[PDB]
Amino acid sequence: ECIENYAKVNGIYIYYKLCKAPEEKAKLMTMHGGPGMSHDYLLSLRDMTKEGITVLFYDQFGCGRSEEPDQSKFTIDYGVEEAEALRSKLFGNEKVFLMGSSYGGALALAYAVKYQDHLKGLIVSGGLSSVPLTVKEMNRLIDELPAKYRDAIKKYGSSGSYENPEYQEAVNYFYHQHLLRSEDWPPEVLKSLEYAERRNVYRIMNGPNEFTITGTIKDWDITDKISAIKIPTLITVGEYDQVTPNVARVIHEKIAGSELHVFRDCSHLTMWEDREGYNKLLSDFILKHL
Ligand code: PRO
Ligand code: PRO
Repeated sequence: ECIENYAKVNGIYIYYKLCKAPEEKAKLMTMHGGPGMSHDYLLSLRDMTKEGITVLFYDQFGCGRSEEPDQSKFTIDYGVEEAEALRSKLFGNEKVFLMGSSYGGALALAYAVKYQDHLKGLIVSGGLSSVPLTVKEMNRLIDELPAKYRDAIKKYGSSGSYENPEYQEAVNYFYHQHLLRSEDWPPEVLKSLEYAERRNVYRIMNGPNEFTITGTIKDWDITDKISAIKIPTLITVGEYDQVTPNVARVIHEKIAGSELHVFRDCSHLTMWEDREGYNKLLSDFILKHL
């Protein structure tokens, strides 16, 4: 049982769950993917507390339990100013370890470029610095899928017929291959997905699905700026992650001293596929740069 509460940031209420660590050695701020999902599917990281690591979970604007601002503010740039404000409001000047998953990773990167002075380390899992690149890679993944699912994605996708059952099949197949490779997904994940579909952030900023980025982040690309990051950076990417290792490499190539860890048999939600290993490597990294 962690403490849950509402924080008023930039004129709106943001829900956050703080799981303090007994003999806390450091704090970890987390950023969920999407955009438009929730912190829920990241709960697995809570195990970090037993390692003396406090973990801050929170639903970004318009996500999960938080309220949406003006649509004109559905941007990554705003998401950054939201993270800082929360950081500043919840912890003050105390520096912290920022972690970002998927979109949260791209968001985390944008944050570091501006407020790395408030960070001690950066952990990017399945993240990205360029949306277009992430898109071209996924396309390769699609063409690598069974003909039926590949032609169903191109056929029904070019028409916006995402409701199509066949299209749906191709989507879930893709997910059970590059999003999460396991029989039954944990409730935590299903809720984040449930949230993305309930709120309006995922529909506007991201688009129809994971491999269909028609949202307002279509052209985003700060690969040319992530180079200014100097803090201890840890990058992870599933072997079959929807955001391919090539996307993780481009990042790891711009951040000197960064580490790249490709988890075998894992995909996107590596924190669930390999909970132990994931939580381990992340805590090891942190406990190395206090
Ligand atoms: O977490 C997400 O939704 C981003 C955008 C699609 C690929 N990964
Ligand atoms: O139906 C889909 O594929 C989208 C993907 C995120 C959750 N719902």
